[PDB]
Amino acid sequence: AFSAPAAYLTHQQKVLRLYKRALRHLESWCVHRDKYRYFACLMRARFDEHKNEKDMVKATQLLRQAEEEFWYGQHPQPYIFPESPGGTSYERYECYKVPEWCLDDWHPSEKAMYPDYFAKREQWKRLRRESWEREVKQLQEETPPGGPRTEALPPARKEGDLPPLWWHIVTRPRERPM
Amino acid sequence: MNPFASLTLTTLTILTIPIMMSNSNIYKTNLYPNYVKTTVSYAFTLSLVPLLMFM
Amino acid sequence: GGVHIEPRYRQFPQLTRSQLIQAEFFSATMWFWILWRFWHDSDAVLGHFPYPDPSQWTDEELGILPDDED
Amino acid sequence: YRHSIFAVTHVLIPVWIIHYYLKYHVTAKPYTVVERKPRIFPGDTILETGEVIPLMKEFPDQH
Amino acid sequence: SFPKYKPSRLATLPATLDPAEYDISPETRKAQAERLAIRSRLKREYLLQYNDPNRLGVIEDPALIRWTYARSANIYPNFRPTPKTSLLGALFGIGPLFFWYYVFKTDRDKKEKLIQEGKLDQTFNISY
Amino acid sequence: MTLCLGAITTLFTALCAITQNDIKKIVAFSTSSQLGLMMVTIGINQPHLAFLHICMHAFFKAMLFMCSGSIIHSLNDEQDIRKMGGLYKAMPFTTTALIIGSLALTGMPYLTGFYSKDLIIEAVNMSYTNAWALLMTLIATSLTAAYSTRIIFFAFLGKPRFPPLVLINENNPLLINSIKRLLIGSIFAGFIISNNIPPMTVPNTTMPLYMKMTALIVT
Amino acid sequence: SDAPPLTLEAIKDRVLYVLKLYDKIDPEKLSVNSHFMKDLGLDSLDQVEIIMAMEDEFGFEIPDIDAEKLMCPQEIVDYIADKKDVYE
Amino acid sequence: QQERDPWYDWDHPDLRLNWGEPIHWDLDMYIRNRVDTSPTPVSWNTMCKHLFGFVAFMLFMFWVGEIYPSYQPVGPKQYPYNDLYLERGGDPTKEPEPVVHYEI
Amino acid sequence: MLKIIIPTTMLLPMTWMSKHNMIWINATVHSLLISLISLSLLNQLGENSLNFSLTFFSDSLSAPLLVLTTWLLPLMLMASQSHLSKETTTRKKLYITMLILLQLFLIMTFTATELILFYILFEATLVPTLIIITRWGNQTERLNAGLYFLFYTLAGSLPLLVALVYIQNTTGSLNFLIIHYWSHPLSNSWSNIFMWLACIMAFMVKMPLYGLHLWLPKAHVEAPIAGSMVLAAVLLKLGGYGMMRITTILNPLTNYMAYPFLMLSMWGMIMTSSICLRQTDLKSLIAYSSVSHMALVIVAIMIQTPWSFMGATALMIAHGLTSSMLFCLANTNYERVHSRTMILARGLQTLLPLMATWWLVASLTNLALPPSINLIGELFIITASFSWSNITIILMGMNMMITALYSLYMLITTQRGKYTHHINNIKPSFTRENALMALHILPLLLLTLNPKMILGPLY
Amino acid sequence: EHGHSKMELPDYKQWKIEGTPLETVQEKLAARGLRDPWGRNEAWRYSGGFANNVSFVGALLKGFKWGFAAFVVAVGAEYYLESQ
Amino acid sequence: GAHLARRYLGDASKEPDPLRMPTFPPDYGFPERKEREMVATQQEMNDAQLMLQQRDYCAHYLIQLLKCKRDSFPNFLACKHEQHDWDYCEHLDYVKRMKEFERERRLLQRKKRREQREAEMARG
Amino acid sequence: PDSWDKDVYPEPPRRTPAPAPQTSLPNPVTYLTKIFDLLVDRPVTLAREFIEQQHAKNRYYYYHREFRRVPDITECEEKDILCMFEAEMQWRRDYKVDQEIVNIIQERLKACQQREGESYRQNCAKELEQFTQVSKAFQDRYSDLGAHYSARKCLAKQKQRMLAERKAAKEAAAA
Ligand SMILES: CCCCCCCCCCCCCCCCC[C@@H](O)O[C@H](CO[C@H](O)CCCCCCCCCCCCCCC)COP(=O)(O)OCC[N+](C)(C)C
Ligand SMILES: CCCCCCCC/C=C\CCCCCCCC(=O)O[C@H](COC(=O)CCCCCCC/C=C/CCCCCCCC)COP(=O)(O)OCCN
Ligand SMILES: CCCCCCCCCCCC(=O)SCCNC(=O)CCNC(=O)[C@H](O)C(C)(C)COP(=O)(O)O
Repeated sequence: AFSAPAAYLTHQQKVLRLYKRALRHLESWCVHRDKYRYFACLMRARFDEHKNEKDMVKATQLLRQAEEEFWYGQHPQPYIFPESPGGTSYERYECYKVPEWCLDDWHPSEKAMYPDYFAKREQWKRLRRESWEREVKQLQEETPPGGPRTEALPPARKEGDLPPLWWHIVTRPRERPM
Repeated sequence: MNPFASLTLTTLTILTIPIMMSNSNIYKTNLYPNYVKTTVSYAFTLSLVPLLMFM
Repeated sequence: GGVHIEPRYRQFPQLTRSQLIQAEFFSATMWFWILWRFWHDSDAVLGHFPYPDPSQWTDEELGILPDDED
Repeated sequence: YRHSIFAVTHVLIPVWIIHYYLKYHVTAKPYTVVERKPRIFPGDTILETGEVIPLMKEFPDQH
Repeated sequence: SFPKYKPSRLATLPATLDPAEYDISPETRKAQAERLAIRSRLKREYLLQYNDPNRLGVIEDPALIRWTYARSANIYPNFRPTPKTSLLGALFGIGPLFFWYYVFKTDRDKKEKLIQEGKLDQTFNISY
Repeated sequence: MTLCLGAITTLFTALCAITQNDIKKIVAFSTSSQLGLMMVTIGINQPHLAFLHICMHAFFKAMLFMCSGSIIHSLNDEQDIRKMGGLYKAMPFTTTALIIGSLALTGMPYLTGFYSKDLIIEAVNMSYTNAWALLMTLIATSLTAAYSTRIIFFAFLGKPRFPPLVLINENNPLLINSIKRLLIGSIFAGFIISNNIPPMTVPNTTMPLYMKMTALIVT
Repeated sequence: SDAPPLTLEAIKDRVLYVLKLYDKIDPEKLSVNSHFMKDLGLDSLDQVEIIMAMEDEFGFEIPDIDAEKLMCPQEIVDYIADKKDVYE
Repeated sequence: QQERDPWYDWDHPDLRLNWGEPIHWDLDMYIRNRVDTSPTPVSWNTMCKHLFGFVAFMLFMFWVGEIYPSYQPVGPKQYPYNDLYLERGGDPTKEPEPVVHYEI
Repeated sequence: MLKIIIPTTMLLPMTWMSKHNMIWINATVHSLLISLISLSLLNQLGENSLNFSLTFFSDSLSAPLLVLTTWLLPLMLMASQSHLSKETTTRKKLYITMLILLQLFLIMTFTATELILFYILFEATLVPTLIIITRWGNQTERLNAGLYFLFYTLAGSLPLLVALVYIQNTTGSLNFLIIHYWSHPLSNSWSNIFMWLACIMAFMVKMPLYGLHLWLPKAHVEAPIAGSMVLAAVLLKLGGYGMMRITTILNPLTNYMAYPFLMLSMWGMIMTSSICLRQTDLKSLIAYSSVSHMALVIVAIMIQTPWSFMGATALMIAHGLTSSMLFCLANTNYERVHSRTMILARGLQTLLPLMATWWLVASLTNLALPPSINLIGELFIITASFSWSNITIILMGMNMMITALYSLYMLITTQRGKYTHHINNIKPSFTRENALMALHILPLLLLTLNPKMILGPLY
Repeated sequence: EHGHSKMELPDYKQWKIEGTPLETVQEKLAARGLRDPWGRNEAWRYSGGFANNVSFVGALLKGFKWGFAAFVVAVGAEYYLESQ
Repeated sequence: GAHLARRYLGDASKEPDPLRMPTFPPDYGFPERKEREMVATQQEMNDAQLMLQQRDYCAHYLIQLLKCKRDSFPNFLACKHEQHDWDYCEHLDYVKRMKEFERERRLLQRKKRREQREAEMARG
Repeated sequence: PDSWDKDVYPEPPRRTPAPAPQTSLPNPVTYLTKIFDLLVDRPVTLAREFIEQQHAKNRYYYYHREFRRVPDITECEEKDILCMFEAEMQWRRDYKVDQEIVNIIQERLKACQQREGESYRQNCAKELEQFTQVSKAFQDRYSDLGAHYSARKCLAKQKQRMLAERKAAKEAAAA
């Protein structure tokens, strides 16, 4: 989510992802805590018998057959956290997220209420106004010729500088705005 | 005379009053849910009478 | 609308005597009602009129002639 | 007091309005309100006529 | 020795079951790197156009306009009468019409015959 | 057609419900199974009995959903039963309410559900109808008992399995009063209604002893 | 809900609490800034097991791309706080 | 587009779409609110066979049970007044054939 | 009838003599006054008609259409007030002149005691609409659209004129009263077949009939908001009014000449309802929904039963109102997005809640929710078709389902979901737009109280 | 009014495998040569008020005793009141 | 069920098909032929307007039960003797139906045995 | 009420049983009825009395319109537009009157269905036969004319029906 993706996933990453998926579906299968702990230790052991495999052409055949086994017993109704992309409350509060720029359209009668918040709002707007002009130059000078290769942005390197393209990340509405 | 029809229509019509009041000031306060709950309870109590008459 | 109950973090949550006594009372009334209805109205589960046996009926009442009259 | 005023402005007034509307406008036209005729059982007496309804024929009562 | 998963049109094949996500070659890695590079270029362009405080409008997406034009206003200029196109058009534009015409004509012929001969029990059929 | 549709509906929905893990989905499939049973009742030419079952099902199924919602709210918006553990003692009022509702659902004698479902079973057993539909109805009742057992066992009997931050709380007068009214309903309303309405169908006065207890035995 | 607004101190306390119940880590040697494979000599599988244990502890699951680079208790705390929008 | 990565920071999180990337011809068919081709735990052919086999078996068994119904060892119910001729249809000016019921 | 025609004519000098900053107020106020005056025609009688003079007469089929036409103009003025702000005073006066001329032509067309005058005004309505479409249209395709909107129509109606004069050479008159009283059957002959075709194809093309509807999406998409309003609301009903007026002489030939058109309409309703499901444009979706509803009305007219006529009239009125409101909502969205694409603007109920409510009500009205007059016409036509043939319901039923689908689809894609992040020019809805929405929607819910006002002469 | 009382976390050393079914898991894992490192983290589920469990039949018969006593006293009162 | 199993697994002819019952004259059994007695007349039974399915030989007890329910409304469980009498009369009616079933079954069995004996005698 | 003619819309004598309290337990129905009278019927009755006495001070009448009889289409010339017009209007008025007659019969049938309760199948025979006769006559009169119905089309339908009846009678009588 917050981290930029890479061009490809290494064997280590695929092994870790398979291990996590297997553990999650095992705890979905093994409802109780003691049974899950026993079978998770057993599956970690059976996953550990081939840690020190040296040749890559044989270690890729082990994970390839492990992905054929996981699919067969993958518990077609797994446990999903409520806020996860499959959970029951995934995007429940997504309609309560109102953008900050909407406050620019408030009537002056409504802006009479909450004066300190709006004063801080022009303060933030001015800060962004100078920061963006700095960041355009910083990102233009730091980019390699021909365009970026990965969508990872550099931080701020001077004293008064701010990280390039920061306005829409720090001004997230909230997790539960209302 | 004939309380049965009057009460049977009255429960249905008093189920409708909060819908009309939804444009009033009470809809903008926190007393609206309690208002609707009290309206429903009163409607149930009123409608208990035609059931007794039929029984 | 209730009383102040604190989170526990791996301990048993606080329980007020009111909810426990209310749940126990409601379960007791349920079981008492079941027993009272079973005692006073027991035919609702077992029946009141016995099921007659077709084989016990004699041919006199069933209009059966000894296979010679007709 | 809150329930007292609620029962007047939300129950009593609708009852009055509907009773007036049904008694003096709805029933002013024929067949608007039709009532299923009351059940009649042996031994009953009709208020309009006053004659008694004949009873049953004393069927043999045994258990 | 487990039963094998058979992908279908409406139930595709999982990424972890792809037999092409293992036999990795340097050409595949180069292709992935180029894909990430162009994706990052587009993302950087969008983010530069998105965080600008002087912008007070909609960021025009060439892909969306191109998709709409392709779906709407480009179908005819690339149309060519071919046996497949001709047969499909004739079927989908003629066959249902004659099918429904035949069905309704048969039903109404039966109804009219039953009217003429006289056993249909048209009682209470006042409003038509 | 109505009988066959009701039988297939109740059987399929009960079979789906027996193996689900979301409490709301299981209660929804229970509602669908009850609707299928009522459609079977319509198919065997007993409309008034179907209406009676509507009236009782309203009470106890509404209270079952209310208890499920109380559990979900007290458990930080969690619906899956794999993360529901020991709630028999941690939150007792909802436990006893759901136990009463499940007993009423399964047609336990002299409850709101017995006075309708028991008559449904007796009527469907003594009717010149489809035998396959009768078998499907019996299996559906057994499966109803089975997933009620599943709900109770997986939500109230085992050790706790939720996140360590315990926030269980039932001490709110609105919840308690709303649940208790439906408790009183699901306990007494069946008897009151059955004894307070005029008879609208002929009774099955005589009954084979095994056939009389068939619903209880299968449950 | 009536859920209290968890703070940075609470998050750090819960993170350390989960870490200390993991007997493979010495309770008297672990610190908030302790690294996993360097300061504690752990393995990647142990790292993902800690990630999942914290996932169950806090009731939300971290994506793998973000989980595979959370290497210190302090940055795990900071990630959770950023996810939950914690003020102080 | 339901099976796209839900954890990547898309420019259109609801649609799982990115700014600039070529849009699929049938995008409006695949908008997470319509048909999705996400892989299933069970193969499509096996699900199809199981579903239609279950439906066909249920229909066939319903037909079989219709052929072989279930009833009780009883005769038909008897109604006194000429099988309720007057109360079922009426027509009192025909005087139908009387039916008498055999008391046993 | 002159008490309404004369004020419509006097609207032109008042507009041309008004101040450069007061034309809209005068036009709106006097158009509303004219609509109030025209409300008097709604008092129809079960007897023959309101025969004002030898040239103009009013019936209970013409009266609701006249009232709707008079009521439409203020709504069009309010809708066009926005996008004509930077327009010169002379060109704004020309636009208002075109609108007033179109209303005058429609008003004279809907009375039209004589058939040749009816045809002349029927084609006179074509010029101001073409000028509006081709002149004040934003996109480059408008010209082509205008061409289509012209030629199709003329291709339909040029034979009709000949047929018309031919009738007057045989019958001797084209007055609708004399035509109705002196009606004689058409024998089964090739000449009568071609006369039937000439009379019917003129009004089939403008309704439009499936297969002749290609001009309609172009004309509605490329026209300005007022043009879309007048095309969807009133200009589509000219074909239905003409068919109900002219089918009095085509019997009994229609009993077997309506089969191709009945089949075409009953399949084109399904085809266009399915087309609405996959559309990348809001205006095209609304246009195809209009095509489906008009195909249903064509089916009703071809059935030729009293319930068919009642349902056809009610459906025409309700569809005109609903389509006008939907086009207004789409234009309000477009004026902020400037793209006219369904998926670019999303999650608008978070930003504009009252506009979301208006969208919901318009979608429900299009979805034919009881007890709206939309469903009154729908059910009347459905029952009439069922009497015509018990199988038609199947098709009809499918259409209904599909209708609801795309309607809610239009409601869900545009209003529900997450808002588009890079669109920050969504200003709060003006009082003008909300007033326009209310003036569109309140007459529908008030007419559902008194359906007989729009049920036609066969009520 | 909210629940702000500064709740403190309990001591982490009280959580033990003893008296829990995790003992059996540890024995079965050691019989093969393995250990479960996360055993104590789930000890709280078997330590406090969650230590005692109830059977399904015991759960069903929640208020059997009080209901039976009420039924007995009611039937006794009915017997002693009718006989007069 | 036993009858269903015997009919669907043995011979169908020996046991009746409940749709066509009865298949033998009522006077075949005994000649006295006592008729069933109804105590509820046309007019009173119509006035009670019970139900078409409730207008059977058990009508008088149902009428009495309805009358006692109407008379003592507030205490609904007041009249239980009348309900028991109606239930007993329905039970007797069902027993009569079962007796008819068994009588028809035994008449058919006797007819089959007589036909078999006649065929065996004629064969020789 | 004397507002409508009792003969056009008949009702039975409406006999009701007398109360027969078996026990001494006071029912809630009678108490609720009495209290409902007390605080509902009295204010409504007073308001109606006030409105009626206000109405009596201003009494004025409205009249039912009577229409003279005009020659029918059967005695109208082929091209006499005025006589054809008058006959057409008279036929339309008669058609509306026939529709309202059918409406009255349907209302009586529905009232019988509701009032008779469970025995509606037996006690509503007369109304059913009346409705059947009226519906058959109305279908013979006006059915299948079409949207563009007229006096001439109905006359042609009647002439065709009479021709068919005459042919059938001539065939049967001479047989
Ligand atoms: C494209 C978008 C829609 C536009 C409109 C489409 C609808 C137009 C169709 C017009 C109605 C049908 C045309 C002809 C109807 C005549 C009746 C015919 O169909 O029935 C048979 C007639 O058979 C044949 O149709 C005869 C004519 C055959 C030659 C005509 C060409 C047919 C196909 C042409 C398709 C071209 C369509 C596009 C035109 C530009 C029965 O034969 P018969 O009972 O003995 O004679 C009937 C006529 N009588 C009684 C006067 C003597
Ligand atoms: C959007 C495109 C639509 C285009 C129009 C489609 C309809 C075209 C129908 C024909 C148009 C002209 C019809 C003539 C008008 C009626 C006049 C009439 O009926 O008089 C006939 C004349 O009949 C004709 O002349 C008809 C000849 C047709 C000539 C033009 C042919 C146009 C194309 C014909 C095929 C199209 C039909 C289907 C079109 C489908 C829609 C595209 C009798 O003449 P008399 O000599 O007086 O009597 C004979 C006994 N003494
Ligand atoms: C209920 C569903 C059940 C699903 C079962 C699925 C199958 C389970 C059995 C899997 C079989 C295998 O082990 S398949 C074995 C795959 N091949 C290898 O593991 C060789 C090299 N391993 C690595 O490099 C790793 O990264 C490692 C060194 C381990 C850690 O690295 P770190 O130090 O950087 O953490």
